[PDB]
Amino acid sequence: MTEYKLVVVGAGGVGKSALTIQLIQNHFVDEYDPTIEDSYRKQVVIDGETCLLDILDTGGQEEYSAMRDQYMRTGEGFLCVFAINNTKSFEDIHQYREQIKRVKDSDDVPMVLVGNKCDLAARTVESRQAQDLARSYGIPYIETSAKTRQGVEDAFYTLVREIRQH
Amino acid sequence: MTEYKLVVVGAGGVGKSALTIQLIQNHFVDEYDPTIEDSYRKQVVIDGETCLLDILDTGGQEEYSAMRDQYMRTGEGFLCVFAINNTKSFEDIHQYREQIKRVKDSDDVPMVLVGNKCDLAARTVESRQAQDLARSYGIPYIETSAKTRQGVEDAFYTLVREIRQH
Amino acid sequence: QMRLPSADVYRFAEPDSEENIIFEEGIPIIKAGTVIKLIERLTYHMYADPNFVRTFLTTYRSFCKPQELLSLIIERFEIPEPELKRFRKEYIQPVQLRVLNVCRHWVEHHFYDFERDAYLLQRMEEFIGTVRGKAMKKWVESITKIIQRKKIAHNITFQSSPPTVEWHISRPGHIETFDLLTLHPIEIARQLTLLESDLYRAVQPSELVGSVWTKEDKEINSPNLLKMIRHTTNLTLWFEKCIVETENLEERVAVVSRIIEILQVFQELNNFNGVLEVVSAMNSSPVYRLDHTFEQIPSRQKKILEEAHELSEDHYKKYLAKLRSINPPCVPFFGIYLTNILKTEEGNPEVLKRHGKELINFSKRRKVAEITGEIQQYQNQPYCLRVESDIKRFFENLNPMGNSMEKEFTDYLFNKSLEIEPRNPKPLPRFPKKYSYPLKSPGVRPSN
Ligand SMILES: Nc1nc2c(ncn2[C@@H]2O[C@H](COP(=O)(O)OP(=O)(O)OP(=O)(O)O)[C@@H](O)[C@H]2O)c(=O)[nH]1
Ligand SMILES: [Mg+2]
Repeated sequence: MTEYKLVVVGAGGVGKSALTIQLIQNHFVDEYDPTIEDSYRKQVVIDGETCLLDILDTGGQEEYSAMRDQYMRTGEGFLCVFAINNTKSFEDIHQYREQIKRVKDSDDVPMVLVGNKCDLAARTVESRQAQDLARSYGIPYIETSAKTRQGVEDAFYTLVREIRQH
Repeated sequence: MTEYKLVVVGAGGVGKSALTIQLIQNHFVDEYDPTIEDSYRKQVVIDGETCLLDILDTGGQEEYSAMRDQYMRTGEGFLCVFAINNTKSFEDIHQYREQIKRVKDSDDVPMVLVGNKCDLAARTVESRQAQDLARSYGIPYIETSAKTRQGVEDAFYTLVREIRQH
Repeated sequence: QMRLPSADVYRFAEPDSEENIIFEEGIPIIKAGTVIKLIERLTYHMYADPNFVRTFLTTYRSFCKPQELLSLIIERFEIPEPELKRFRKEYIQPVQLRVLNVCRHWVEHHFYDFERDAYLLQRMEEFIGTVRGKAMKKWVESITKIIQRKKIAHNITFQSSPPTVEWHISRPGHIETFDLLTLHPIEIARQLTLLESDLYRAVQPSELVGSVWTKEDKEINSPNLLKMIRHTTNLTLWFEKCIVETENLEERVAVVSRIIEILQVFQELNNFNGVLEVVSAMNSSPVYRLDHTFEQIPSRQKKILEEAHELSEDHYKKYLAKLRSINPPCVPFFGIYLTNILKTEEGNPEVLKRHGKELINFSKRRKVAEITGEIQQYQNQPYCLRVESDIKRFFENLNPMGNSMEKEFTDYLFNKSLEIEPRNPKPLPRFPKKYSYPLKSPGVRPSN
């Protein structure tokens, strides 16, 4: 079956890790272990088609800036994430998109803009704002609340659809 | 990689800790801080096989017979140590050998006899004497010096070798 | 059967129940429990488990304050007697010794708790000072000397002798001529391995537990980890600069080769960090596209660089396997750890509830402890390589980006790439040489 290599990029502190976890992980088990073999892979059915999602989340390694290009190139599709209560992370979205476009050497790379709700702090990036940015880039925008599980599947599946329809 | 639980026993002051720390960090602890119970770990390749050593350094001759029994239940191999410049320590060895034998209930528990502090001139125990006692138990005897590093690797790795062939 | 004090005069006597302690399905492994139940096992009388002490003292702060920990271990120490010689031998003694073990460790390896809170130290000193009994005397005096030692303010013995420092074009004391090609690739790798090995060894658990290096005061709480990652990033960037600033194809090919040799020596030294610094450079946008340059790289080297690159493939599958097999010393790649620690903390609940009773989720803390413990294990073994002050100084002061912001510099390098090897169909221009010395490598075999 088809295997999609999804990469999750973005500034640190925006929950990128909660997204990947909230997708993969079994939500009815006390313990979760990342170091465990293939806890990054998951088989899912999308629009009746079964495939394998291989997700690359390098949360915590943001400071290793020189390894960005390597990690990104291994990907077919990208999830550009920013926290809705963190304006700086939002503004960083552009550079990430440019960096992806560069290593992939294409102006048309499958990607989704994801606004993520990490906590209850005041929202600082208004839905419309991201909406408009996502449209200017011509890519879908999905808002999520990784902790309440809302939007996570949509975010990932939407991207897979992008890859397929590329 | 295989895991080997080694236990270091013997009368206080003999060098148990000093030996382990030398093995572990290649550093000689000059001051004397009584040990209650600590635990070390070491990934090392012995005879082309990668092991993971769990060294349990115990407190010696402190007269806490109750606890000593607890240390020996887990251990797979024992490094019985005495200082070549302390006869009493040498005389205590049988007591430890007997106890291990008792606790584990076996007559061939992997173990090595170590005459530590062989960098000191004032020797009061002769190698022959120790060698004989070793032969009586059917175990090897190694003279070591946590201070210069002499025979430390040999002491520990030999023990690994015996747990390995047992 | 041994009788315990009355759970009314000693809190740590409460029998275990599904309502205050849970075990993982050979001593027991605690899945979850109440702070009390935890500290009870922290100093259990039945068996020994120094791993639990390190684990607990490394992660307790997330579920118990320092001041509270003290108050609790103290309560644990003061056990009421109800055979008396049996209870003392099999209960009070082990327990009390173990409480003193925790105090010794706490002060010896997590002293920062007292540095940041003077009243805690005061209470600790006062407590240790009240431990009466000729028995405990041995330890009491020890914990005391350690405390005093810690308030006012490491030799290395080797099996063999360190190899001879290797030189090439640059000669001792001529730091002004030191550069990628004039120094000996063997020493370059050697010096950078020591440097990187020290940087690695200096990272403490407190800079890792709690994902603090990713928070806003990361500069204050994870200075050593950051200092380490930054060296790595610089080094990688330097390699990239060296390559795209050598415009002459023939000289550039010479550079990439040297770098691949350095990588080879890193492999030999088990400095996986260095391995990746190289791989990352080669895979960077600027370098990755220089087809004409890699075209001319001998096949043995292309194979080396490919095997090195495979380590990171499939989520470091091969990297992880190789570290688990090699024989230390080695410099691991820290990145892997950072991700697992972070993910372990985010993907697991701080507590598990059983009958409305929030029990501290200890398996979460144990998992993170396993990671910090793994880090520490590789931190012990020191390399047996003589230091070269001047070369050392040379790499310590490398500053690829100068005063340029990351993005500017980053674009610079990429443009440089487009200049020395234009996108097709544009034609490949020729450029003047820049090195006035021989470009032949001295090879990576140590001279003996
Ligand atoms: N010169 C020399 N001194 C040694 C050697 N081994 C231990 N010592 C010294 O002896 C003292 C006690 O050594 P330790 O290793 O702490 O003794 P121990 O057996 O662990 O003691 P307990 O844990 O109390 O049973 C220290 O001050 C060390 O410096 C050795 O091979 N040579
Ligand atoms: Mg000791």
